[PDB]
Formats: sequence, structure tokens, C-alpha cells
Amino acid sequence: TPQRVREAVQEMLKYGLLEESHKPNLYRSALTNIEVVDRILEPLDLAMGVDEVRGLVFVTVRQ
Amino acid sequence: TPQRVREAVQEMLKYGLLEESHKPNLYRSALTNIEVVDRILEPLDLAMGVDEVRGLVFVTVRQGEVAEQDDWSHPLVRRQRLNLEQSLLIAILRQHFIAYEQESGTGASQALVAVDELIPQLQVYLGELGSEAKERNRIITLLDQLKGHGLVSALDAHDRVIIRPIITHLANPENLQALVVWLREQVEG
Repeated sequence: TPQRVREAVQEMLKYGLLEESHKPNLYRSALTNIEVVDRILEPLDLAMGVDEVRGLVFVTVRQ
Repeated sequence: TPQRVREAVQEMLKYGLLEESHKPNLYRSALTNIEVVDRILEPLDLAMGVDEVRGLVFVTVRQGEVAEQDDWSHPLVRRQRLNLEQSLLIAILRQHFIAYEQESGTGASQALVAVDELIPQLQVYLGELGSEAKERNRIITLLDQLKGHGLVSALDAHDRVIIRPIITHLANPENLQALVVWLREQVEG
């Protein structure tokens, strides 16, 4: 598991959201690794939602 | 991922610890899945400690490949640090817990200590205040601050407090040795 992917996952789980204007590196890491983030968050019953209009990465309770 | 594993991990993260005497099923679910929980918590820089003698499952900050981390700069840590007065009170509570545990056998019990018993022992170190009310309020404030870290419980109607078992892992001989070395360095300069 890449270090950048782990850092982005930690930041997303902590702050609950990711913005490209604030953290371009984590946003790019998570945007290009959507399948990786989904696989990571599946055991936690969580899913990642992406709004590329505003560069907003959020978490939703998958069900 | 099994439902029991996810539920146990989420509950343990929510509360910070799992005790068999309170949550036996969750304790059984988490104890038999050491590798699964380790894999789950590895990306989050967290680790699981198990004490089957005391039947406790606790969560600690995983040690990365850094010589000094201070163990408080982790983003998910919300607790504040511990000063000398709280540390001395914790040491007193650990001595009392050792006394309670040595004369203990088969059966379920808890470590209960009254405030008035602890009053003179801490008076020996800190000193003596003019009024008993001032000392009692100081003790109450210290106990409340320590309860904010999940080490004791709320005072009962008979002026007693219950010591949580986690202090045993908080006051392990390695941490005690580190604190003793640090205090020795502080006093000598």
C-alpha cells in the first residue's frame, strides 16, 4: 500500500473531507486511486464520493 | 469482512478498550482475529495490545520508522499530556492497585479507594492547605481531570472511586523506567 494513499486515507477519515485547493497531493492520490480507497473503506462500511466540480472528496455510509 | 469483526473494531475504536467482563462477545470476536485487526489498523498507524490475564484489549499508537515521535503528535490523539501532580496521583493509584491485586484470587472484584485515605498520602508530597475543604476540592479536581482520561470513575454516594485496569498497562515497568530516568535527569540539572 502506497504511503501517499495511506496518508490521504488517514486525512479523509480524520477531517471527513478533502479539497484540491488545500491539499492537491492527497486529492490527486485519492482521485486516481478510487478503487483502492473503496477497497480500503469496504471493511469499515464506508464509501468515497467525489465531486470534481469543486474538488470535494467526502465519505458516505455505504449500505 | 465479517460483521462481528467490523462491529468489534468500531466499538473498540469508539471506546478505546474492550473488557471481557463487560463485553464478552466482542472480546471473543476481537481476540480470535489478531491478524485481521492488525491488518485493518496498519494503514491507520494504530496497534492492538492484548492482556488475556486481565482480559483486556486496548489500542495504542503504532510505532513507525521514526526515532522520536513523542506519541502525542498523532492526528487522532485528543487527550492532553500529563504533568507531575497527575503522574504522582497515578503512581499512588498504581501502588493501591498492586496492593489490591496481590491479595486477590478467583472471583470478580474491583479496586475501590476512598478519597480520605488518599488525602494524607498526597498531603505528604504536596503539603498541607489551611482548610480541609480546599484540600478536598483539590483532590476532587485532580480526580475529575484523571477521569477525563478514563482511568477512574465518578465518585459514589459513599466517597469512593474505582480504578480502571488500564493503569496496569499505563504504569508498565518500561514506562515507569522511562519516567524515572526522565525525572532523574530533570532533578540533576
